[PDB]
Amino acid sequence: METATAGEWQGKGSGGSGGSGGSQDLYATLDVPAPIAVVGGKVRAMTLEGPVEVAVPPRTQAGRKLRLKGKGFPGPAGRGDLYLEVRIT
Repeated sequence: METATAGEWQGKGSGGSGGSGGSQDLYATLDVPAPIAVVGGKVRAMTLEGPVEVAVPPRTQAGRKLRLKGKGFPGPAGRGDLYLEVRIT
């Protein structure tokens, strides 16, 4: 895994795997303020046990989301995935 607690956005960082679908999944919100969105800083993502923190790309708009593998609910088959809708506030 990378040093970052998050994978990719949806192409940004690296086109790892463009495929939204799985199980044991979670729906959350990425709270990105308009300043951090423009400059491309970092923001927190709500997760199970603790928080994630992703590097926001410069000048991000809302309606995007993170796809995070192993950040959805813990299950007897391992863990699920976490899709969290980006808001620019």
